[PDB]
Amino acid sequence: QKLQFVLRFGDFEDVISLSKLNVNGSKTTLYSFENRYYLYVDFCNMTDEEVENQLSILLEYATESSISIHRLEEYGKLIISEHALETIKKHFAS
Amino acid sequence: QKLQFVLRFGDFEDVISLSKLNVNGSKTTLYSFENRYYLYVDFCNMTDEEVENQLSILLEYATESSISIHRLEEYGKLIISEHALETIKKHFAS
Amino acid sequence: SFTTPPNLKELEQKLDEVRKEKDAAVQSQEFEKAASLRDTEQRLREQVEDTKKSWKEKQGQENSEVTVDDIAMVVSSWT
Amino acid sequence: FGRFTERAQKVLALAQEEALRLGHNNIGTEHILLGLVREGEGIAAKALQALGLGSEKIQKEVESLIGRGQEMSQTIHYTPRAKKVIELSMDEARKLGHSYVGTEHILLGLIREGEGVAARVLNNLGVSLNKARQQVLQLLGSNETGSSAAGTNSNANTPT
Repeated sequence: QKLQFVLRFGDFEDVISLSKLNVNGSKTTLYSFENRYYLYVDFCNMTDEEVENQLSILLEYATESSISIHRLEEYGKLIISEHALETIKKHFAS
Repeated sequence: QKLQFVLRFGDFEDVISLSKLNVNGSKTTLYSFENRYYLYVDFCNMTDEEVENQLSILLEYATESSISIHRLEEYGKLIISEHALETIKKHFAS
Repeated sequence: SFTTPPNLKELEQKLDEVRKEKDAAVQSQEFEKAASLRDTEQRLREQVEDTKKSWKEKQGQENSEVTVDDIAMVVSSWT
Repeated sequence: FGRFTERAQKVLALAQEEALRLGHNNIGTEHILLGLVREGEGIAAKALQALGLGSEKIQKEVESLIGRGQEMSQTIHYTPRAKKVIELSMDEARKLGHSYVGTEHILLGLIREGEGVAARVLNNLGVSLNKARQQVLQLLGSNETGSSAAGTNSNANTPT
């Protein structure tokens, strides 16, 4: 199915709320665009149900964007890469 | 065919009229809705002819409503539970 | 009645300044210097919204007035 | 709207029960779905059960989408998907008459809100999502009111 999902969070603060209970074994990269923070989760070493599973949790604070990942990869604006959720907890929780 | 019917009465006085010779071994329930009284006869331990027979009689005092039974059960309004006709003879002949 | 929030119109103004600080801080990073800014932002934001319906107390206080004087003001108001 | 029927509001509150009971910070869409089938009967509840989705079928998938814990129920409001489902029932009842929203509209609304956790529960349990929205609809009869129907009178009155 899919092992990479593209999530939009309404503003950063939503991602923070989320980050603090999902960071995954999924390298993940977080952009800011339109002042809203997008989170691109890229599941590495997961199965499709396992991703739908996890992806539920993520989407307790987010929704699933229809925006193609290659649009991000070209014209995006990075804030934290690789372990974006992990980093957002650092750079936001307190 | 079915052994449960939803009949419409135009006024309470109609409900007595049905009650005053019908119970029918059929526990039966009387609703109030848009000032019309619906009467739901539910024949238990009768055959199709015995019910069609009876249903003739019923429709001397009532008419045969177009009410979908789970609509009644949900969005209706109770006056007397199963045994409604029995109850009505008290509650509308006195 | 509801000429502001409770006069807590200033709150929204604050929340603006936060978002900015937050946003711009996170765009540069200012990692933990964004941290506290997020927390201050969405904390504030929700607080604003809590007190924006605190002049729903001003609704239950005020929100029917269609009185002599009220009407009368209108009758003079239009002409 | 705050001018919904009980039935809607009930599937929704059943969502929160599953929020903490399954451990969810925010009451996910998976719980709104559970809410429909866990109220047993109701046109939604029944509907899922028609397709063969009893509480049994649903919850196995649901727990497999968010398991326990998260019993904290961290700022339990809905998930944004699930919040959409509430908005959805309101319109899913407007179109189908209903100014006061019932169970049915929420199941219909789930289908609409088809990337939701609920949606995936049903599309994982072999029941097509539209097969469910159908099912609610075909039990959402919405009989006559403001009028009556029980027979046919008149001949000459017809043309005039």
